[PDB]
Amino acid sequence: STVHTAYLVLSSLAMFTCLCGMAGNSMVIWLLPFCIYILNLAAADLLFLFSMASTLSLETQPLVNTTDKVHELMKRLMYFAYTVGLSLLTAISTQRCLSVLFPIWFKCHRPRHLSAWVCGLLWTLCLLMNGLTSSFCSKFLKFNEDRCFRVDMVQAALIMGVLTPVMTLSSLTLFVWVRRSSQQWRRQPTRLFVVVLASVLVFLICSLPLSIYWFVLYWLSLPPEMQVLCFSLSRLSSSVSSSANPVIYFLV
Amino acid sequence: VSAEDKAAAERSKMIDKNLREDGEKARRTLRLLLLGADNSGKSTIVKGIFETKFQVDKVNFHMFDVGRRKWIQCFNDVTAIIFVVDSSDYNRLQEALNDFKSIWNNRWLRTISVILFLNKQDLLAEKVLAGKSKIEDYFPEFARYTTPDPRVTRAKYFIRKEFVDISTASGDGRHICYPHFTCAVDTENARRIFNDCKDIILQMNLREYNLV
Amino acid sequence: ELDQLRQEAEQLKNQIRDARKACADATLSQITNNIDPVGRIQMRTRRTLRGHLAKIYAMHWGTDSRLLVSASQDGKLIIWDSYTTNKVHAIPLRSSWVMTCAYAPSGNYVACGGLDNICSIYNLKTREGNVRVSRELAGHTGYLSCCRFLDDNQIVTSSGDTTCALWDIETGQQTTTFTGHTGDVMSLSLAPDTRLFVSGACDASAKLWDVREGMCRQTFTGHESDINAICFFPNGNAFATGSDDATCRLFDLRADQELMTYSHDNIICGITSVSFSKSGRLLLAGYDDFNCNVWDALKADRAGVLAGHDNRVSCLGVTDDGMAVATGSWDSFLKIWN
Amino acid sequence: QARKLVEQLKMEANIDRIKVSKAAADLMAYCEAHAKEDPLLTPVPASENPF
Amino acid sequence: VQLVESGGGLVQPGGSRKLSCSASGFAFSSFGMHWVRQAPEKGLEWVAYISSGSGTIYYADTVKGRFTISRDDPKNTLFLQMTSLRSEDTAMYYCVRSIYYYGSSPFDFWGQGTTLTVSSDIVMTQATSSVPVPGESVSISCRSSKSLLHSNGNTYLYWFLQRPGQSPQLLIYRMSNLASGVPDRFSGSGSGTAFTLTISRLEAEDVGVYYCMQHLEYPLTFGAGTKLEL
Ligand SMILES: COc1ccc(C2(C(=O)N3CCC(Nc4nc5ccccc5c(=O)[nH]4)CC3)CC2)cc1
Repeated sequence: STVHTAYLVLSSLAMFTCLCGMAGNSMVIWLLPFCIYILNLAAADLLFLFSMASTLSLETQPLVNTTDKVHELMKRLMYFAYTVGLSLLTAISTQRCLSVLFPIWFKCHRPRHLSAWVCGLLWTLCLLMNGLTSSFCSKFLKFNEDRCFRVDMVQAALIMGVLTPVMTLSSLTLFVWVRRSSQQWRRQPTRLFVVVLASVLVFLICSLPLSIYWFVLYWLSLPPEMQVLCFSLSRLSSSVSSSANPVIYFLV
Repeated sequence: VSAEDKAAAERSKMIDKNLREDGEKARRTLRLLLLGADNSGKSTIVKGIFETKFQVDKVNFHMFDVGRRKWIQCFNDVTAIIFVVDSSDYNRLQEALNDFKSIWNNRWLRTISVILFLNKQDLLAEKVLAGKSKIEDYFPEFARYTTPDPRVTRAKYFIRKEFVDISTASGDGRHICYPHFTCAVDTENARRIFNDCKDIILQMNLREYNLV
Repeated sequence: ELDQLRQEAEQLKNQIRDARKACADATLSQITNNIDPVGRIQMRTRRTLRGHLAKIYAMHWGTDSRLLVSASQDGKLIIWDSYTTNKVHAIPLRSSWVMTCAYAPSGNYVACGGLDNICSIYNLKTREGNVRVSRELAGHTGYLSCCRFLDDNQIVTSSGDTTCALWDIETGQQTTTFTGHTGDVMSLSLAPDTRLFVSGACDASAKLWDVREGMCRQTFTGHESDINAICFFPNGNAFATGSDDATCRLFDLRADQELMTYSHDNIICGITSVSFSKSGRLLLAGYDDFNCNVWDALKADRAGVLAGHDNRVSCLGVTDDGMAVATGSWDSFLKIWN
Repeated sequence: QARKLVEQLKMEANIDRIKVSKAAADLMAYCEAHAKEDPLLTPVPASENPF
Repeated sequence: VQLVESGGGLVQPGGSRKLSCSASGFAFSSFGMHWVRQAPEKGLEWVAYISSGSGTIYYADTVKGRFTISRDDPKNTLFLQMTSLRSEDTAMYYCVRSIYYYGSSPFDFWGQGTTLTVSSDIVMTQATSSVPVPGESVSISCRSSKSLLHSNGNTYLYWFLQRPGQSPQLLIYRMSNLASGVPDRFSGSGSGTAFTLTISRLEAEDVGVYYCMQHLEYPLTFGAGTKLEL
């Protein structure tokens, strides 16, 4: 009916944005402290955007057994890369906050490879959690209702109760501290304010709606004519996030 | 590779480890350059090269003075420069302004901040109060200066204004100048350096992220 | 009075200028016009040697063209095996403010100096397996800018006190002191026969000295600003000078003036290092704009660029067999080009 | 103070000088004779290069 | 420079002894240290190697498993813990310092050893076991099973002199280079698998048993020895 028109429109937009973002993220990877985080987020963004675009292109056809299995695997890689990117954005925000609040510690007594250690820990924990949820919840795999619900809510608690508050608070704290400390030096760094608000707004409006959808589907019965729309809009929004991360973080 | 070559490689790895350890140890300290022509009180602010070590709030500081147009290239990586100036003397004040203008506009100190110590303000207070010598005789623009004892304040604010106007003209925001007023019996001269250095390191940190 | 002596000086300076011009008949750019340009040279980073944690300020090749020593502001000398990237020694200095680095021709000693106003000679081939200070040479008033070994007992040092010295390391004394420069002596190049050496100072002039006599044979004056680098032609009858003028100049000793100037309008940065190829046809010059330029010494034409450093090239050496060029920069790395 | 300068200038005024053409030809002849032994000018084969 | 080895004595088979070499006069931590033993009336045999930093330890195939080498850098002591002692371990145990960098002179100091009395591989062959020869020039030959010439241009032959009742002394390293303190009368030459040590103007206090070693690869193998008797 009518809604399939919106489905097709947003699918096409998501595919185009994912192509653009894959190109941009690949360029960011090729051109490469903060550099480790940027490269890791670029790699995770490439994985997420490729998975998303080719999952759409795979969805352009009716379900086939091998095709459906590939669909499932790429869906799981999509969600895994999503979580890794969110954790890495939180890591970048916390790093900026430490460099402002603890400047001499950051310059002098900070371990040289802390970025590598934290990035590896994020990848490992994200793999553990995402793979566990994939094992417990997939249709072509070892699905289990109660335990899948447990693991889904555990990941939801993680994201929307640690990784979102930590980024929002770190960015607001950096904002207020640099505003306090820039009342003497006259350059008055409006670029920093712009970048912080841009990063947080992109996070909260583009990246987080996918977790919001997966919360709403569980706890608020939705009709189908709006569910596909919600998911495809969340698709477009997350694509915009993973495509804007390079220009927001690397180019400036 | 031969056995000799393998053992040479192992020696090289141990040299790398020792190098890295010493480099980290060096990273934990902050390096300052003490400048000031003479009759300024450089030796008495923190009560070929003389090196003075001090720490404030568990942060190590390391200060050098020599005893400049060519060896100043060596100090392009110091945290800050500590330019000490005698604010009591007016015959030598324009010389101090030219010296500061040379330091500020040097092509290697284009990112180095200056902690400016307008030293000997008790002697300035005596000279201004007694009124024997007048700034206007040396700086004509002082008869037409009003502050933004009142007269001693006008004098010291005027001198600091000249230095900060040299700083502001050509800085372009890559480095600033912190002017402090000091005596010869002042003990709060390492906290001043420490606060200025936290601000400097905050700027450098906010500049690694291409933000400021 | 003093006016009479100054007038005699002016007359003699004009007589020098007359004699130099009476010997100028055909420029080197005019005798070299009809020979084949060497074309582009493509040199690539073969070795890049990590390990210094501060700005590299000086390096010297060894005579065997395999070992080299590098000085950095981190206060450590490192002797490298260039064929294998290995580190042979790591010498910790008493003063981290080091500006010069000399490897003795024999290979038994290395020397360094800087703002400490002291040349320290280091014993490499001892028992006990450590490098220990052999001799601390004191007597210069200003910072040491260069030092070059003549043998295992003689070293010539240039200082910022506007003076050079000839030292006997065993006795630790100034055997011959060279005066005549108004400004800080920044560079020093020894002749291939080691009977003469040339000096470059901040007085925008270069002077040719006699080691045995202590006398300034010639003064070469064409630069608009200070001279940072200097080097004999391998023949020993010419030398090149680098300045903050963004220019190199080639001076003859027998004709007794300049021969050729190496400049381009596209480069406006000072020259920090100069070295020659084995035949003298190439003139390697390092620049403040973070890349070295190769010049056809006989045609004043850029034959190539060595762009691999992301800070200014502070030092530059060519091996005695001419195989490799080693460049160090303020980016803590130094590279070997072939 | 200045007697030293005039003495040095006198010692430098009386020096034997060859014409610039002869010096240029000598440098050119040196560069031509050793052009075959200069690796950075004419690159040596990969077997000879130790880097 | 002084390496004083301790331990030593009589042990019944199956016992266990720890030999200690105390280092004085040099930077012990920068040196890799060897244990080289000599049977009562036979040649030199290599036991174990510990590198500077204790990173790399190599043992001989005869003593692998039942021997253990360790160093105590702050106390400047080198240890060899011997277990399961056999009747083929009765020897004088020398301690040898070796430093490895470009241009080094490894195997340059040998300590006076201790006597223990318990009651593939390159084959270095110095066929001439004894040659009579003063004031003249004599030559000693060593042959190797495989070429000692590495592709890095280095050929790894070492010449040692063991005078009567004295620790062996390095004469030549890498078959061309003379050790420090060795008179210029000696020289060495040869190619892979064929070597020679010629001494011109043979003098007294310069006769003993000459050995050749390969340091091309572990295990280090010595030669049988060539004895020069007046
Ligand atoms: C707000 O809570 C959040 C929890 C997790 C996430 C994310 C995630 O990894 N998911 C969500 C998608 C999928 N869940 C899922 N549930 C089912 C339920 C019933 C029947 C089938 C399924 C099924 O096939 N899959 C795997 C886990 C990061 C996206 C986001 C928000």
